[PDB]
Amino acid sequence: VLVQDLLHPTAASEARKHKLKTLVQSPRSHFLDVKCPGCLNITTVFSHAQTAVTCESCSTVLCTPTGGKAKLSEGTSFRRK
Amino acid sequence: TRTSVLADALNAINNAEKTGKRQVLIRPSSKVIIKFLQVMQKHGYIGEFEYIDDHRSGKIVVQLNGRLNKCGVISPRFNVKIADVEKWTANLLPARQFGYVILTTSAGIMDHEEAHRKHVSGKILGFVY
Amino acid sequence: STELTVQSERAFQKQPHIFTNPKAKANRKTKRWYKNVGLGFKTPKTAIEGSYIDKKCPFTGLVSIRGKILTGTVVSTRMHRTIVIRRDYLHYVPKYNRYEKRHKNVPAHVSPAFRVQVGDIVTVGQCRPISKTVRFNVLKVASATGKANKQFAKF
Amino acid sequence: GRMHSKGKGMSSSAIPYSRNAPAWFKGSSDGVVEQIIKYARKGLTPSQIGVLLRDAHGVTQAKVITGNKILRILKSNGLAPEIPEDLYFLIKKAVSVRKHLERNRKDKDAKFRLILIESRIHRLARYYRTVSVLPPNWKYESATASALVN
Amino acid sequence: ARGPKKHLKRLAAPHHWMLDKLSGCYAPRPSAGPHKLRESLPLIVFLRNRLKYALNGREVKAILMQRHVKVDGKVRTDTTFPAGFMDVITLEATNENFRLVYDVKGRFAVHRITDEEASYKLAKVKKVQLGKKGIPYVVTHDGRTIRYPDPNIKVNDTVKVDLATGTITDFIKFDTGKLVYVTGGRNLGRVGTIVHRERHEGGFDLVHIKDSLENTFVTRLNNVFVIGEPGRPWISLPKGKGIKLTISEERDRRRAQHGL
Amino acid sequence: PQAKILSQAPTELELQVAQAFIDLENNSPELKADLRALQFKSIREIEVAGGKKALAVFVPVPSLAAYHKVQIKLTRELEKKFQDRHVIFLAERRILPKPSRKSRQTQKRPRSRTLTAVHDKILEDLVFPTEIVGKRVRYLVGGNKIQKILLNSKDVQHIDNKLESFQAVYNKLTGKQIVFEIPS
RNA sequence: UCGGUUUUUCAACCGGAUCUUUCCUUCUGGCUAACCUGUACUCCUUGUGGGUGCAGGCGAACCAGGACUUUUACUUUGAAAAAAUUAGAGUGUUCAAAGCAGGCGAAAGCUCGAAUAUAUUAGCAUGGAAUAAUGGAAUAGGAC
Ligand SMILES: [Mg+2]
Ligand SMILES: [Zn+2]
Repeated sequence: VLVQDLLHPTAASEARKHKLKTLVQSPRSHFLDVKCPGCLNITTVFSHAQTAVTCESCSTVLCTPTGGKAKLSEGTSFRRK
Repeated sequence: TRTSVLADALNAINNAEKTGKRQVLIRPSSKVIIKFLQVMQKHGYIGEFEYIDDHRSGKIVVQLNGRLNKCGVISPRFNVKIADVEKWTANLLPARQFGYVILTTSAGIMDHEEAHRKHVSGKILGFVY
Repeated sequence: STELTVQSERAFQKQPHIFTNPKAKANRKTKRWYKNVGLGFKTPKTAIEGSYIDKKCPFTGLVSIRGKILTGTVVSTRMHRTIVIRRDYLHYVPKYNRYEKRHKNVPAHVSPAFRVQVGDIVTVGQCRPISKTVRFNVLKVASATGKANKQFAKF
Repeated sequence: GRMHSKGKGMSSSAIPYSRNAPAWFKGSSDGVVEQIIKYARKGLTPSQIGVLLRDAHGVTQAKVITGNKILRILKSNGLAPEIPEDLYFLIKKAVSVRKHLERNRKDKDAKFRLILIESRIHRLARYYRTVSVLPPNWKYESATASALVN
Repeated sequence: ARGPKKHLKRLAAPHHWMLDKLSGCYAPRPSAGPHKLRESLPLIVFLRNRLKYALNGREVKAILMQRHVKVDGKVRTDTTFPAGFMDVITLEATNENFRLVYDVKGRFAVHRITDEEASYKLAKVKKVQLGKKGIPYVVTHDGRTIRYPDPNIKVNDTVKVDLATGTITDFIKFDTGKLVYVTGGRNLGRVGTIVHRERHEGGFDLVHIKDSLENTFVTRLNNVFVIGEPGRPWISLPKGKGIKLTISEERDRRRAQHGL
Repeated sequence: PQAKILSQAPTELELQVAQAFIDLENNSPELKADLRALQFKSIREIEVAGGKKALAVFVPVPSLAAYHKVQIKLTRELEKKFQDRHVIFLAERRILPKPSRKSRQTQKRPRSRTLTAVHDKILEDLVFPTEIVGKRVRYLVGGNKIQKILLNSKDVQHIDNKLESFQAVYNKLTGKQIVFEIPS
């Protein structure tokens, strides 16, 4: 289509394409720090956690991995960092 | 599997030319392809090539003039001797004198005329025009 | 290659025309003769240190080396003092501008000095027709790939 | 293209750029290494270890944080599996298939799948043999596979 | 099959004789001789065609058997006598002396010389052996042997022979930077100084040779024949100084010399 | 200071750097005890074409981690004290020669001892903890290699007015033409 | 200038030499030839014009001797590929195919000849080291 800049892609166009198909092959996955209702400190959980996860000392389920992402149990607060 | 990366790149370029599109995306790229592109630029067949040669393998984007007609390959890279170069030119290049047969020689990757000047033939890598 | 059990045969093996004096003993008792073959192919110390026999030997025998020196891969040692070396190829057919692949099973002689195993790069030189097929004999044996003796089992 | 069955499938795990930092995902490399070692001791495959790391600890890749990959690290500390993970898994699968066949014989699809698996194993095996990993001559039939099991 | 070849066909003949391919079906096979059949030049090929002193075989025979003809020393009664390189032909009539030396392009040119230089032959050393009783002898390139030489004579060296006696007066040691003659192959009859040796292991040993016109050419030691110091030759060279001129140069010469 | 800092022997620049280091130590708690493992190899006060200068320091490769652990504040202090000359920390990486067709090949030659990768590493280092996310390369019509270096917008205030200087430094080091960029 | 000839101003096109942050197998010396050199100073235009010259010190300009060298596949150059034939010079076999002669004086006697090019691939030695494999130091028995 005459000219399209395949080096400066727009923020929406890149989003439209998946993961690897973009000019820079980077994960869409942002893995999170969690604040569970029991513990008092942050712990790292992956967005697509694969297996069962425990918080710190007590065996408390944080995320149930079904399909793509992880089903975060009950309702916890989280950031991208 | 993709066997010859350079070949694929050239095909892509050709397709772009056919379309009238003035940009490409060479997928695996690197080294040989880059040198080929440089050679082309030397005579001004492609406008300007820029690669996101990242931390993986490399991806070339070619902002091209569109003046290029066709750019071949031949992946059975035949060992060209100093005499049958003429024959090759006759076969591959359209005009008697316009166009460049790309040779990977011991002296480096360059066009046919340049190779002749250095008096070193090598192996055929491709051609433009 | 052979190794060990030297004289043990029907006829007792002698290095011909050369002699060791049985009247007085000197330092290392037996004198075994050896030649520096030439062409820059280094003599094995094991040929002098270890005392075998072999008339066909490039080093300790009356066998000389002049002609063409070829290199190939060791394929067959299921023999005795003989080695089958596959030479590689690129026979160019003019018609198609392309190369064939071919096999030449050059059979050669392996001096008891040299330790050779199946699947190794081997240098061979021309000789007097020493057998029906054997007209070559070992000059130097390198490593298998790069590792000397590191090939072992898992943890 | 996905070897045996027809179907392309572009399901692939991405790896990001800058093979050094992810800084706010803290913890020294030594600690990570120790954790890995512990996991190995408890009896887990490198892949499994990686998965565990993904689950719990502030890691991205061991090749990023430490200088080495997980298998390499294991090799260095002499805590590697007998038959390199994937191969082991394949052999297990083969064994299972054989058992199934023994139980019920006429299942021809199963037989076909077994054959495919065997072929795959052979393919793997040859390459392993080449890269000086496994000792020369390695049989993958019911006389040895059964013995291997785990 | 069966035995040695006696005849020779006028096509199977060596090239640098330039014999008339049509007139005649047999060439002269030179007899058993000093030089190699390929290198050597027989008298009938020379006398009949190069000098034009005869026109027939009978004529040649007449010339020879009357014993006016002398090669290096003796007369040689036979027709088919092999005369190769550096050999002196003294004819008793008018004292027309020749040395058989090659030309620029490879031919045995009729080089006319006086009795002063036509008194000694130059001879390449083939081998040095210690013979019976413990006697060193030197082997000339013309098969000839001289017993008791200079002890510092090695192979590829060149030696003076006074012809009247089988004796060495002087020799030119083989040295890089000594003017030389080439005797065979694609490059024949050219002259240069020898730049560098290539020693090599097991057969075939090359030397790089440079002429006055700055044109390098590499040749085997087999065809290399030393003439002397750079600047001074020991043998008078054919016209054009025996330097292999380019085709263009030849054309120019042709186009410059239209004189009548 | 001749054995503590220099690791070699000569040069007035080296002496100056040592003096600066000593001055930095005189602060006492956080800026003395935290930094006594550091060694200062070759320094080149290399200039930007028309303007300010840049102090290009080379330091040991077995460390670097230590420098990263400290750095930043130290660099700032150096900038403050030695007047308007841009401090840069680099590693003395060897670059082993290309295995020729002739010449005796001593060892495999480590992939850590190449050219291009080494240069990339240097580039990564030279930009003080800000990090690259793209090494895109423009190749001009004439035949000139010019590299864009993609920087993330998160913390660019540390460099900001040092980009040109950085580029100049890189050019002086190699000859490769370098540019830095931040996306929207 | 008496149609050819080379400096300069400039372009282009390689080639080789270079230190470059980055090396040519390596020395055991033979031998050095030239200066980083300088020891005395000067022939002489006020002196880096000019170098004979031996006591610290240039490796390559090849000699001969080891020690080991990842190997090849390519390609270049060279050597080879007997002649006849083919391609192709020169030459009025009356022309032509031919052949290899002839042509030129004063027609009383002296010189140009009879070239070269390919004929590929298999081996032979070199220039090149991009392309394509191949192999280096992971249980280091690794390197200097
Ligand atoms: Mg013809
Ligand atoms: Zn809780």
